[PDB]
Amino acid sequence: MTKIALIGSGQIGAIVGELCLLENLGDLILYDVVPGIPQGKALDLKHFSTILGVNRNILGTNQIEDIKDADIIVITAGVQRKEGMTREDLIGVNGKIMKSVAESVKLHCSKAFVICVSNPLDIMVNVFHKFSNLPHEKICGMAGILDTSRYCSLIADKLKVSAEDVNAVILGGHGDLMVPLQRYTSVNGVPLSEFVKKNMISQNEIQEIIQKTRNMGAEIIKLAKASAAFAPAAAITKMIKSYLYNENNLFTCAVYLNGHYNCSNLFVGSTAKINNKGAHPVEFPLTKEEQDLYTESIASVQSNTQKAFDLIK
Amino acid sequence: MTKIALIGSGQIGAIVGELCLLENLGDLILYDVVPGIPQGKALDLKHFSTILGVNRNILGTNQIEDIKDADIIVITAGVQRKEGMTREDLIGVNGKIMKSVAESVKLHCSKAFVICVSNPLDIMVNVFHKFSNLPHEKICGMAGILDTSRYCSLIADKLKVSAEDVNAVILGGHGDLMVPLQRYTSVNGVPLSEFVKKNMISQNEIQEIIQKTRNMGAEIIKLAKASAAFAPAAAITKMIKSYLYNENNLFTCAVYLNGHYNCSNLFVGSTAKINNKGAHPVEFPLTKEEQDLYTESIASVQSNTQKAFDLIK
Amino acid sequence: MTKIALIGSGQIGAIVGELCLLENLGDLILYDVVPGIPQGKALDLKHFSTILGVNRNILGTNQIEDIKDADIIVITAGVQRKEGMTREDLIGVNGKIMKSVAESVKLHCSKAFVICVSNPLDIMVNVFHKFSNLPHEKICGMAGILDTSRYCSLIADKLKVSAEDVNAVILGGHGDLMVPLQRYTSVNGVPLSEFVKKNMISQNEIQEIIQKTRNMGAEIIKLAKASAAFAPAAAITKMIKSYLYNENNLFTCAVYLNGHYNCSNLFVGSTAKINNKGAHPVEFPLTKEEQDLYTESIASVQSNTQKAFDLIK
Amino acid sequence: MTKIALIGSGQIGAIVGELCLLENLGDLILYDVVPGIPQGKALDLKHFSTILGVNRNILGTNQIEDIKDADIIVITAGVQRKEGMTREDLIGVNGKIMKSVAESVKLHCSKAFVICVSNPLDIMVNVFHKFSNLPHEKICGMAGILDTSRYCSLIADKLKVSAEDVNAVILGGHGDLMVPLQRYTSVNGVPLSEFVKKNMISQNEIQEIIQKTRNMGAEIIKLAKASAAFAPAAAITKMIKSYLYNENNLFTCAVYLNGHYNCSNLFVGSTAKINNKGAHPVEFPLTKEEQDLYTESIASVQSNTQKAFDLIK
Repeated sequence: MTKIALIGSGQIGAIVGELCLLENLGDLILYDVVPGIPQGKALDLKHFSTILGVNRNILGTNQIEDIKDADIIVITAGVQRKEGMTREDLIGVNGKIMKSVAESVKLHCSKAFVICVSNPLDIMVNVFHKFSNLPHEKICGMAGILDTSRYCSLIADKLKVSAEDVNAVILGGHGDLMVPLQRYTSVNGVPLSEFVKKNMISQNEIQEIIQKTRNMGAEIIKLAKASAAFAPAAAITKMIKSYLYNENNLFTCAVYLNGHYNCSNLFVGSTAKINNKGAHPVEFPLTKEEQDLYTESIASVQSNTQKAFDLIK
Repeated sequence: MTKIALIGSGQIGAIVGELCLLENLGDLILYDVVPGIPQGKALDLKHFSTILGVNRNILGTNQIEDIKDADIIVITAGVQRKEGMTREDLIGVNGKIMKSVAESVKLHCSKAFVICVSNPLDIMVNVFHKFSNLPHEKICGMAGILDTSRYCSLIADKLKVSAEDVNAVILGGHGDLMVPLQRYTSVNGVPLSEFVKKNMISQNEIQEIIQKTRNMGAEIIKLAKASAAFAPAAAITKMIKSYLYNENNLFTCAVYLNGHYNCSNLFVGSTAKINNKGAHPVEFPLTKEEQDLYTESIASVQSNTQKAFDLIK
Repeated sequence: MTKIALIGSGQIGAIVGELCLLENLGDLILYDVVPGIPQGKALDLKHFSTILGVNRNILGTNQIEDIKDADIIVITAGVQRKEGMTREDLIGVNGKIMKSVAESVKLHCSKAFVICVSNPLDIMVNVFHKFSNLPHEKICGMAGILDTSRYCSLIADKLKVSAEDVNAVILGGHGDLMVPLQRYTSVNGVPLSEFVKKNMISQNEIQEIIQKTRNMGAEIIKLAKASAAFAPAAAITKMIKSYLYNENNLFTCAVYLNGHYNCSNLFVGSTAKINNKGAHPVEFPLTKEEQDLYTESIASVQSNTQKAFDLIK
Repeated sequence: MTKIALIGSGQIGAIVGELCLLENLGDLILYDVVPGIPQGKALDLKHFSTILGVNRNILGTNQIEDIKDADIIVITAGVQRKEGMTREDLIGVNGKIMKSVAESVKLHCSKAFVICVSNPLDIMVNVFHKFSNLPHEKICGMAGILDTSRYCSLIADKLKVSAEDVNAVILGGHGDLMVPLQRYTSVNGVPLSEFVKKNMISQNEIQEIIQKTRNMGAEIIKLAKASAAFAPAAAITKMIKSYLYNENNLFTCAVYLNGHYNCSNLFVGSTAKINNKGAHPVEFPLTKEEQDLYTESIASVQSNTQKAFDLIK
């Protein structure tokens, strides 16, 4: 009975649709502006479903009114960046697209939970909130689960441990101003600081890893000639799951801050829980230095958001 | 310990890599000729693995010698057809690529099981056997599972039943001369003929379905502007699973015929079992009319396979 | 002292090299990507040169840096079309190869005059310009002279006259949208219209001839099982000769239009003079109907050129 | 009015046709067994002719009766050798083809002058003579001009001189047993021995050059992946020109020996004159050691000719 609407049928959207089918999360509605594309991917997904013994319904469509009564909305519509570009270079063209999608969600399914993925991520979440007229808890963006996966992955490789239970908090905008928190990094519970004391990893090695984490999105673009699609989709699917199954998992994602971390009235990457009712920020006690870094990331997001609202007229 | 080598890091390869990681089938070796592309898709797949709690090793490489000691080899290297083209139009350019891959497999990992996917499928399997010097049971091509999934999917939709236990045999080349067998179609055990007698489906509706099955590959190209990727990858994975886990499953795939179905010395789509030791054809009793249709399909594959050998000089 | 560089040592390239030797136009540099092939053709051309008393230098090579200081560059690198394909089907694969050649010319001999021949012709000239960073007058493609030779050859046969002094103008893309101009067709000075008045040829016979001219490239592929090689080489050589000897001959060839024939910023088949300084378009007064046809051909070339730029990412 | 018939429309045939058109030697009849091929090349050659201002008639045909009243016949029909093969490996298949062509010439144009080019060359000239029923002076083969070109070309390179007036005699079969004669090698008149005395070239360098001349045919095959086409065609054209124009030039070619060089009743590579009346051998005074080498070459050609006649039943 659950309806999952993918607004954008590109790489990310299709794989999200594929992952949703694998766990039987819901019926799919594959929407795109370009005719034929969602219908074709829907056909390929049905044949996939038939081989793997999944039976959920899959509808490829160019009529955005088919998004009606979606329980979940994943928004990937928009352009992606190429080599040499920053995420922020998409601000002009994607803001306009995000506004249009916001206006459509507003009239067709105002009760949905909305996961935004168009870049630049934090900014585009703010745009969606402005024109959608949905409650702020019902809107979020994925990024932090992606950036955390890259940072944990690298930490795991340097410590010669499984990535499976390397956990971390990354605060701030999905960009060059991310703030990975060493204090809030653990390896199956054990703080990262223990592994520095045991000489298994050095402060310099960690700064190196933080740098690779920041650039990773660009590095994949450079190597693969396309932007990361599998990891983003997995992250998204994890956030859909936490909503549908009322799991109340504690992630980083772009969420409405409201007095938390000295910030108010802005969607930005932060610690949050996701459950039945949406995405709910949680404030943890930062050090002065940590908070100072975070606030600096928050300032860019503020600026670039305003820039976006301006460029939309 | 199992090594799975994906020769070709395009759409199909990457998704196959994805599905192998989801079931922990083995460590991945992502190979492509184009520099950077495998390394980037490996990075994205690592991050995907970290988020889903899979821990297998993933290596993106341009050095084909990294394929050494692969247990499994999936070949997608080659060009894909565009709108208006037939699969057979690729014969010239893909034959040459398949030969080169054959030669590399020959010197680097002669003990592997080899699933060919490059088009036109049956033809390219015959090229790979010629220049690879591997036993014929250790080589096959995936197609029948994809064509079957399409046909069964359509049968299921018309009968208002789950596709989950709709099974069927499609013989012949992956092309316009497929031979779907009504007699060998069942719905959780019940032959298709019972549903015609019960007036739940008509002989004309079935012929319509057979036509859509034949043209499906082209239809997806037309709609999606790219060829099918998810369903092919799922089919491939199913054949990998049947080899690794010695399952002895009965599929249709491009296999070496040797006195079966009045055919010898040719890889062509047929009923086969896959296990530990490779792909083994099985002959079932066809009617005169069925065999005639099958022989006709076999003839095209014969011709076009000769053409492919000729055009390689 | 003149250096002629043949980028591509297939049929066309070799014959061009053979014709250049016959007229002592210059030293040859025979380049190809495939090892051994240019070296072997260079050997054969040396022996040919020894028998016919020509003494120019011939170098066969796989090192593209040997192209340095070439005065002339002929580009035939790329794939040729088979039976049932259009020239436009090669867009994907040849665009990439053309870009790579462009980049090489850019760093190794930026002062050369460049004759492009890879199909689809007009499109590939535009690709070369884009990535080569040469002046537009220093770049052209051969086509018109070939299409004109066909059309004139057929006119001559129907009129029972020597083809030697039948001249004509064909405008537009090297493809189905060619625009042969009856008004600009003469037999040793006498307009074609005089032969219609004298009943030596009819308007219908002319439309038939225009059709055969359009399909000629395909008809040869069908009959000979390979694309035309001698006539393309002779056309090329004639454009080389007009550059080297500052002849200022008036041909049709793919040339940079810049306000001519209501068209700007595109290489397309048009009336042009070749001399010391390159290829220079010349506008002649067309009727409304003629111009309409020409603009229609220009539109395809526009579209397909965009398509080509798009498919290169 | 002169009719030149090319029996075989492959590489060599077509280039011969092209060179004959360039010097206006005659109307062409392009014959091949394979339908469509000669018709297509004939179209290409007509368009070539139109661009270069040549007006001779060009007929592509599959009806061998069109060879009637040819003044000249060039025979390239047959298979060529690939890498690793010797010329002598074609003995079986080409002998039979040659016989068939002999039988056709016999009934359709018994007054022609016949230049054989199919390999192995000398052997196949003996076959043509046996079944054609033409006078022996009317039949020859080209080889010695090709081998002489290669040898003179390498001599010229080593001496840093123009190849233009380096002349030489090579006697014997077109194969490993050629006998290049140093004594009959001159550089614009000056014997090669004067350049050894002046230390400009050494006896070892000359033996090296003689080896490369022998293997040259195979070396081009290896490098170009096809057998030499341009130089052969030029050599052929030269013999055609010496017959048509009654030049009485002194070449080496496969000619009927009749007491010359202790050899009788065999076509083998030797010094000959070509004029209006055909190919006429000429005996020069050899040393013992020269004649011994030449006799040894003549013995292989004997053996292999007998072998060819035997294999024809």
